[PDB]
Amino acid sequence: MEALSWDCFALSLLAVALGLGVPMLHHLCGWDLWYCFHLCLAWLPWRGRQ
Repeated sequence: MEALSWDCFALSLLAVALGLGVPMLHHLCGWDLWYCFHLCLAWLPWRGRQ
């Protein structure tokens, strides 16, 4: 498990969970403009970039 270490896996997961959850939940208890863009962007058929 050299290339794929667990110690680095866990910490890596928290970075994504909190990194994405922070802004995802921030909208719940923190109204902002980003929510507007994310709203329409999420409704889109295929978000991302052309």
